[PDB]
Amino acid sequence: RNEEKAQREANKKIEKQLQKDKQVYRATHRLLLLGAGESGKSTIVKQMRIGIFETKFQVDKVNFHMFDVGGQRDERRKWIQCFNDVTAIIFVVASSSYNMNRLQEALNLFKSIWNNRWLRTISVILFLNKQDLLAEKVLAGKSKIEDYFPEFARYTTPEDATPEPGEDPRVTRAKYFIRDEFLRISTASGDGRHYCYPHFTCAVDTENIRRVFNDCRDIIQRMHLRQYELL
Amino acid sequence: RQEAEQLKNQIRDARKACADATLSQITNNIDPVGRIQMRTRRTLRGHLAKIYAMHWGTDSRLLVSASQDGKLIIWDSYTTNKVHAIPLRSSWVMTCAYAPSGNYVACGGLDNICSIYNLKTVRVSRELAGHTGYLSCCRFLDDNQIVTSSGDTTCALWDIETGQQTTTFTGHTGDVMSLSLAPDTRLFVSGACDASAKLWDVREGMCRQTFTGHESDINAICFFPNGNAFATGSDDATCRLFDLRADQELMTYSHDNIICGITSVSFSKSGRLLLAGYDDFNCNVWDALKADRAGVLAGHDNRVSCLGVTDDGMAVATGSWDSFLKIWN
Amino acid sequence: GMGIVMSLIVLAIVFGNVLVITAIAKFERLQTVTNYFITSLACADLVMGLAVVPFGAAHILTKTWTFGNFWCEFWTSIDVLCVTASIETLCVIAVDRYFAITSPFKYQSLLTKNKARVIILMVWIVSGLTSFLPIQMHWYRATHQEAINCYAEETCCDFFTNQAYAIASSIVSFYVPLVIMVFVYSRVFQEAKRQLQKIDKSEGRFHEHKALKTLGIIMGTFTLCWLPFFIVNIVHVIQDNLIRKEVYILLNWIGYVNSGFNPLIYCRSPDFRIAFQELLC
Amino acid sequence: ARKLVEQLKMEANIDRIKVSKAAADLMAYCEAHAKEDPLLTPVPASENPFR
Ligand SMILES: Nc1nc2c(ncn2[C@@H]2O[C@H](COP(=O)(O)OP(=O)(O)OP(=O)(O)O)[C@@H](O)[C@H]2O)c(=O)[nH]1
Ligand SMILES: CN[C@@H]1CCc2c(ccc(O)c2O)[C@H]1O
Repeated sequence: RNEEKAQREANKKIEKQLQKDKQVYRATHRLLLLGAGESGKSTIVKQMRIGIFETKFQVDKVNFHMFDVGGQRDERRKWIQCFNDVTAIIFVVASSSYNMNRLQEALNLFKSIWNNRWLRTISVILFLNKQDLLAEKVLAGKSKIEDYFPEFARYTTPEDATPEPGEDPRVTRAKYFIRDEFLRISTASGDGRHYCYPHFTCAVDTENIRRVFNDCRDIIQRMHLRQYELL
Repeated sequence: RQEAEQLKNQIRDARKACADATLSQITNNIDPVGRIQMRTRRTLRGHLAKIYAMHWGTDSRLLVSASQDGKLIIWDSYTTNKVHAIPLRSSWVMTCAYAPSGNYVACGGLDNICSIYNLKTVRVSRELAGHTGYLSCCRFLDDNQIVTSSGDTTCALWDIETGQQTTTFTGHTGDVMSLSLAPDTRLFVSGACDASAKLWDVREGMCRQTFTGHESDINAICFFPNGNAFATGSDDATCRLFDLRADQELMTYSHDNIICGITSVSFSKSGRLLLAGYDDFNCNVWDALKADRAGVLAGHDNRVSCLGVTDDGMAVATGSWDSFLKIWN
Repeated sequence: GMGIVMSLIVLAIVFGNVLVITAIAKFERLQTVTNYFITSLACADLVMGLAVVPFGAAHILTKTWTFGNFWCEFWTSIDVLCVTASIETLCVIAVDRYFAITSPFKYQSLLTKNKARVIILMVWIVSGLTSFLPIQMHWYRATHQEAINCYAEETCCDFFTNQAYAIASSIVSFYVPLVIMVFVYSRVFQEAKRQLQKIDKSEGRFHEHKALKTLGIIMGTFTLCWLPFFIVNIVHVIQDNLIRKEVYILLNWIGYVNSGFNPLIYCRSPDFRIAFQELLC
Repeated sequence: ARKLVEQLKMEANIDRIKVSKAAADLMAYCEAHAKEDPLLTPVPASENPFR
């Protein structure tokens, strides 16, 4: 008869501890770091710092937890079903490797990620790394994007572009062509449930930890707006 | 080195020579089991996130479960109250096991480590490392040795006391997703992502037979109570029953109105009923000897990922992504 | 005649609220913090449609109150209680949506299943405090001769009140929970427009009416149903011989119909559709 | 590829039985143990610990 009382006491203690654990579980936001080789992923994670890997960083009293997977590396991805409850996916792609094709492989990987059945409601934050190697290759470079990407010939600069001051039109055309080549895949089958947030980054950049914060806030706000039939 | 095609043709012809008659022809005058209706008896709550695995105890009373919030909870089915709750170092776990002696619990996950816990001492007792890919399943062969399957297309037979691999099994091409042990624990089967299942010898460490029925990834595998047959479930919405002695399949279980994947497979005590979990938010009950549906187990609000039947065959438990466990009877 | 219309109104009020309550109770996927306020609102509407509408209809048709004075006072108390508890819940729902949208990173901490019960109980206490307390006590009674004459008799049950109560109850019930709702929904509309502008700027080349339609429906039904009555309520007390009794009762009954529209507005999500299809279908 | 050829050779020399005998054995086992599975045959509620 006392066994039931002891079991009930243990149950009460366990539920009491679970009550405390639930608060911290709901407080934190989880991110997944996913990028191809030579992207510059290690530099990006190192600058945010200042078979698995975990990183803690807090911005304005909000707990963000980011995961990097390196132990399981294969063309086939079966573990990706485990990440259908994350807030966002961080995609890192090397913008200057359009001839070393690596850019086409990254585009194929992005297309495969976007159309997965378990990632229907997950947004993607896109980082287009290596903004200075690309500028060096474009300005007075032997190689040209025309041969590797024939679609570049009939591409015109959008009238809504906001170039950084002092940069040439050619690098702007190249950058916007590369960005729109991803936006085209993003917009095809979005259905309004998830979007893509493209960015331009480099080695000397100090606002990425704030960019992730802003993008996650926008993601949550848009989700809440859509749930109530207002967007 | 092109002679392998001749060997495969010879094996196929030898298998086709033994096909005297189908299983349906043999089992045609047996009266059907009829409609089987089960209702939920217990519901267990306390997991903050989705559930990936469970494993019944050998006493048909206690059971263990794992969730993505990084926690293992040992339940008490009779009185639906918790007994233990073990926090985990890494929150991504894909499997769990319960020792036959009831003294240990194992768990593995996306980190390439299998951890065991001493229940009657709850602290970590050993950590097994050496796999280069994520773990998919693990089963206690004894109180001192455990067999595990990983995502680097290998299986190993570990030694808990020393922590070093004793035997390594190779031969699959794709990821290994599940395994099951024979009742006498002499041979075990496994199902890979190359749509093939193999039979392994524990003591010798070599592959005895190979089965090539399915056309997609095999997610679940189970073993017949007799020990001379086994069943597998794949993504093409079909379950197939193979046979060790005959060396080919005997029957397929599929319906034209279902197109979802299969996540779990289990048998009953007599082996007459085959229970399989699907992605359609529910579970199906089959007739092993006639290939006819005999019931539906509905009530889960998310996909079913776990399934198990007690040693005495008194009840069946299902776990789902809704973070709830249900007991059916 | 009118009996068929009144019976249809009673049936429509009862059926939807009972269905919503049972749907929330039976399925565990609907047990959300937001669905507790809807449960309280449905309880208030069901109580009103099952308690005050039938007896008011009988009093209108018979043209004579056939119950004692105590039952007349009890009926008036229940009427005021339900009316003032069915609007503060709408205010609470609006504030919850405000917090969910404008503060996305702190919504989980701000609202908890423990705090929702406290808010609901406080709402119901403040609601019932203004209804039973000054009506069971005779503080709301009027002074002119018609009021005293009707109070003396045991066959007439009419609403006679002084200026102070007619202003205070109206301010508590309607005017305070209106400015809050207006401000909240204006801010929500601004946030929706701001997000839509960002989407258009970012990806408009490849590719504010839904928000306008939804907010228009939500605000318009409530304002149209309950606004005229809570103006004529002050009016007929400020100056006499201005509002006839028939118009007063007509506008009051127009207000009652708002209880039949809440399930059609707050329970239109696909999850509620699936729940309604699973049972009784 | 020598290992693959050796493995195919090993798995081709085995003793196989006709599937009629296998089906008969399965049916015999299922019929023999048919009375001792509570799921298939509903036992009385007195012996059910989940009631
Ligand atoms: N100039 C320039 N160099 C960069 C940038 N991002 C990364 N790199 C350099 O690229 C080199 C290789 O990248 P790492 O970050 O070291 O690693 P990785 O080879 O990209 O592979 P990961 O470890 O997956 O990133 C490093 O030495 C970086 O300094 C950039 O934006 N501009
Ligand atoms: C008899 N009908 C009553 C009369 C006055 C009144 C109502 C509702 C809310 C109030 O705050 C009131 O003062 C009406 O329902």
